[PDB]
Amino acid sequence: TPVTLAKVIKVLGRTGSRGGVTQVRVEFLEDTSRTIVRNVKGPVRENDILVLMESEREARRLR
Amino acid sequence: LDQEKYDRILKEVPTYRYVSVSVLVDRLKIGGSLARIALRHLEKEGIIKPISKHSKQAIYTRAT
Amino acid sequence: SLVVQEQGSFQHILRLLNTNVDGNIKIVYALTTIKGVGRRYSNLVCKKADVDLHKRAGELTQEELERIVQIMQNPTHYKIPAWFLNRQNDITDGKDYHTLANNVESKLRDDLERLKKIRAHRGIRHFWGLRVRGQHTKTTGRRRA
Amino acid sequence: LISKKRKLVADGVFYAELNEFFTRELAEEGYSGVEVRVTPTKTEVIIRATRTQDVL
Amino acid sequence: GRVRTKTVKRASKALIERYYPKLTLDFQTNKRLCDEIATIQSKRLRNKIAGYTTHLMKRIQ
Amino acid sequence: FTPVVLATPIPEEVQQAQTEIKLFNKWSFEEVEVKDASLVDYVQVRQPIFVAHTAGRYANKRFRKAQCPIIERLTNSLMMNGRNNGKKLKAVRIIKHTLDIINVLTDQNPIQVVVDAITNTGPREDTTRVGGGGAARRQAVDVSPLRRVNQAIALLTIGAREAAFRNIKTIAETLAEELINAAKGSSTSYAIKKKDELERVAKSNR
Amino acid sequence: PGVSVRDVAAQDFINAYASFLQRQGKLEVPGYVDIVKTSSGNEMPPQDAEGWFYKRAASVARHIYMRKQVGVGKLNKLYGGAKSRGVRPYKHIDASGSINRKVLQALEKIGIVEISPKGGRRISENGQRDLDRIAAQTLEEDE
Amino acid sequence: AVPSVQTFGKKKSATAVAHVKAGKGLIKVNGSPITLVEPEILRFKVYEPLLLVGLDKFSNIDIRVRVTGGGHVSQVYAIRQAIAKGLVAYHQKYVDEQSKNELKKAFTSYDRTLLIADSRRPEPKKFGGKGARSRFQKSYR
Amino acid sequence: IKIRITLTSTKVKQLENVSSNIVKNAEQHNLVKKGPVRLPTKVLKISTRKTPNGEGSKTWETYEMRIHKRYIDLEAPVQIVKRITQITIEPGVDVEVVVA
RNA sequence: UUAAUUGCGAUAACGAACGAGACCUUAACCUACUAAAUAGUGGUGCUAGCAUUUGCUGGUUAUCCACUUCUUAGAGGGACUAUCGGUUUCAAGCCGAUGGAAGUUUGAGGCAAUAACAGGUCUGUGAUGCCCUUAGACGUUCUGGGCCGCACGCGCGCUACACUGACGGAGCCAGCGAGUCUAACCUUGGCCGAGAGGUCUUGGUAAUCUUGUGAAACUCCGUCGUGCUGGGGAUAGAGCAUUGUAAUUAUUGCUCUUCAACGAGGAAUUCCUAGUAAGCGCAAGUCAUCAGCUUGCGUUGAUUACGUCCCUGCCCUUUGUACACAC
Repeated sequence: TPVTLAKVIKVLGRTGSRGGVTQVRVEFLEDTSRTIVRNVKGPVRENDILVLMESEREARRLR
Repeated sequence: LDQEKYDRILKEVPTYRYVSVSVLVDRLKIGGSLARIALRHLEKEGIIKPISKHSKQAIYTRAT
Repeated sequence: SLVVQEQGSFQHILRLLNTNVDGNIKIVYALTTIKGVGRRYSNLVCKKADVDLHKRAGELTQEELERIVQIMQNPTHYKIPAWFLNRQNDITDGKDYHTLANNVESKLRDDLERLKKIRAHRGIRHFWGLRVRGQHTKTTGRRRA
Repeated sequence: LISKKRKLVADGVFYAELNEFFTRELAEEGYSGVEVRVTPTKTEVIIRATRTQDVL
Repeated sequence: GRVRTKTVKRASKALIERYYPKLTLDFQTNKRLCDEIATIQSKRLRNKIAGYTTHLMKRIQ
Repeated sequence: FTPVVLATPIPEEVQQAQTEIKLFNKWSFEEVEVKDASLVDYVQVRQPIFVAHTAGRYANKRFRKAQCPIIERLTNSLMMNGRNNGKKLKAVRIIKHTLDIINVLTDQNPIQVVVDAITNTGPREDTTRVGGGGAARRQAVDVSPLRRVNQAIALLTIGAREAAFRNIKTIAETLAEELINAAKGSSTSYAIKKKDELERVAKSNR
Repeated sequence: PGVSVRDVAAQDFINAYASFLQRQGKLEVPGYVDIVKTSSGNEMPPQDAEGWFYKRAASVARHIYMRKQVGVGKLNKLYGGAKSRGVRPYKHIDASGSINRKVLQALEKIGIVEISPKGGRRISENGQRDLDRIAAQTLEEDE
Repeated sequence: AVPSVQTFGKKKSATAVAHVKAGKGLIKVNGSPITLVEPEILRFKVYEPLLLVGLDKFSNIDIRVRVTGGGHVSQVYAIRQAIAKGLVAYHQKYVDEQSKNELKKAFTSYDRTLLIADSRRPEPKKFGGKGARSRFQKSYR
Repeated sequence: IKIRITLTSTKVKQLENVSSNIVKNAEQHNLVKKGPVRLPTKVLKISTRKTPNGEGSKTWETYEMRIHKRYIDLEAPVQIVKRITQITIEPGVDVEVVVA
């Protein structure tokens, strides 16, 4: 079980056929020039904590 | 309660860091009724101390 | 402090009234297995016997079980009243009776034949295997045959 | 004699007795409505109609 | 569903065109002032109509 | 500890909770540490609750659910199975009962390690399914901060009563061993070997 | 000081009273104590069945205290409970009137209770004294 | 004219009449001490309005509370605020302002319901279901 | 003399008017008196199926109305009850005399 | 953008009407008014207890006095989305934090546009067009059965399938509503019987009496044990009572015995965004009697969103139509 971390700044919109999956812009603290979207199964909003397993591999709109 | 297990009970119950009715049943091959008398006898006898004797679960630990 | 170590008088199996009853359990709930004795009925015979209710079936001296047999044989002369017998006010003599495992099946079968020979409504329903209580078998009670 | 709740509803159905009976009998008389007033001893019933010369 | 209807909107703009210095930026002082110059025959209705005009004094500031 | 009594009999072992080192009514509350950065500001330990029985106005709004203490939220996730819907005082008694069961095995201040028992409970990543229709193509996503506190607290109880069906052991003695299990990453709890199967599709769907 | 039955625990009150009425059994012992279901809503007799008339006598003595007038219909309504009437759901039923009447007659035999004005039963002068006195000694038992 | 104030309190349907007066500081419910509340585990919770500010200033105030209506937790919720509301009333008659504000701040900082009544109230049930939003079980074919 | 008056009705305006008239006459002279005790109104509701048939979705309704009763008691000898015999009765409200 | 042609905006709209909205009721607050032994609070007198040394617990309408805080409704006040900061021609509108009883139209109901179904109804009328019967009448009345019935398939519901349990004890809290007169209701209390139940009386046309409906689910004590067992009461047998002119295919209740399936159930399907679901009980309805049903009421009281149009449907829209009592 490796370790990596980031966090969210602001929410944009939803994805998924049923509208449950949410992708939201995130940011990782050190070396603050780091910014990619990442989908989250649950609910997010501004100033939350992102958490994951791999380092950097984003996804996009779930059809 | 038999006799050959009486010696086992007295020499082995001050070795559980947690003692309870369910714990005695699982790891001693002792029924519920025989566990109730064992825990009430031990709490009255000495050593282990009744930190919380409550309804249906006598929460209990080891005292040395 | 109430603990008694085992001495050797405990027996696994018991043999009462031509029926098989298991031990290692409470005597108040031991006689309930035989046909014709329920939970409340077993409570009264045990209470009237004064045999230290909190006792296992296995640990029992042979001084008490046969007494339970004789008290339950004719309870009415022994102060258990008329409203504790299943066959209260019997249809043959009017006296009170309490059937046992060798009697609940014979008297019920005999009562079935009593109502059978008179061709009354309940007998033919019982003969057909149908409900005689007047319930609804349109949807309930279907997996019987 | 009778509970006020039962007295009032009995008044209401009695009130409904006049409404239909005045409507059914004095329909031609231009019947409009009935105002029922209760009073100790004597009581008065007020009727509304167009051809009042005929209702008398 | 806090969006107002037409009758409150049209009535609201009727006051300020001649009642600018009376529609004070406080709701409590003008929630009953409207009744004195606008004849409203409902306690419930007179509240939101006073509320809408009070809302515009906030933005018109 | 200002030992003053009033004209009603008050046993002074009750006035020691907050006019002292303000610890939970019978357990030390100050040494409570989070072992994961994922669930900061989402477990509402600090402030304390005397009994997790605040029937407050906490669930009407979207994100005011997590502002009650995790102890309070931990109560809620236990009354279900229909038979025990509602009847929350049935739970608050047992959680107050079982919290001393951690404070003996290398005491560790149970509330300190209650949070340590959430680091591996919540799924590290679950795989939401694309619309599709068929083989159910599930592409793996990371999870929200909330769903490692909000449904992970449902993962301590999603089937935790399957070890309480027609068996001798009571409810309160179970979570004690599973508590450190989520703290050490064990191989015999529920919430931490069903985190692993919840992400058996760990690094394949990217 | 100012101790009373109101200031003693309900479980403490019965256990202390259970000892007193079992250590002294002058009052009486009915003939059918061992065959009572205590209500039609019950299913099995109490498993104690050795005393169990002192436990009931203590509770009604407590019930008589902070209440003013209690008739036979008051106890059976309170002492009743739900019964599994077949597959039909639970329903509240009254308790046994005869046992309530017999225990009430027991309280009149000793003299702690008596017939009250406007019906019901009240607290006798001597009954109130003792109920307070035994309430005083049970507090220092745990002291 | 014995120093005395009166307050009240509701949680769901309980009306806890907090009769407050002056005395040696004896606190009881229905004439019974607070060592006997009901559930044996909310006993620490009903002590909350007393301990949050301490028993130091409770030695000269005594409150009578009589409660009726709702379930056991409902009355227990009624006593805590009624004696708390009665405490504010006593601070609203005799003791200085600076002391009063600190206790009131301590009451509300921990939780808001000690001085604010719960506005939640079961609304009437509706036809077409057992409750208001619950509905009968409907079937197709 | 314990003459007591009773006022029962459904609509509220008429019973309010007569009670104010009664208390105004009571206010005249001295007539040491008690104010109008307000009995708690009981809503008389009945649940009825709207449809006369059985076909259609389940639809119930509540048919209810309110009854307000207020009683006023007078305390002095027969001097007052020779002028209060005048009936200030409106449709709806009803009056009744009760003594002792 | 809003639950909403609900609003800003537009362009040839300028304006207006119904509905929604608006209106009313219920649940929320009023220590600001009116008051109340048919609701109460405190004190003063009489009476009992504890320790008595100070106080506490109670009872008392002809023992009075002061008040409406709690319980009542009467007129009213009160939230209107108010303040700031973010989004928007910076307009409607949305979001987060700052008073509170309340910032999902405060919550929910009542009323609830035009228009259609050849939707149900002739078993609701003494209003029914038409046909039929119309005197051994299909009209009325009287006796006995039927509407309950089983080789079978489905839908509403209740017990369930053990320990967050079963059983026996103690503490053990309300609301809606109902209740007799020339008829015989709500039944308090006393006595008898284990119980159902019976007898003698009491009060009530009702905030007063039933009723503080002292209800169950709830907690503290105990017995039990992982055992189709103490779970479970389907299956019957015998006896004891009530209702009714009459109860047999037991109305129903009570006592004893007999103690089967059920072991959390495979496609699909149902209701649900807060006191909501769910659990539990109560009152009312049908009643001479009988709730496993319905309506209302109260109690305990979760998890959890704060969104979407690929399904299940609808709304506006585009376009085609040899159709216009219109697939």
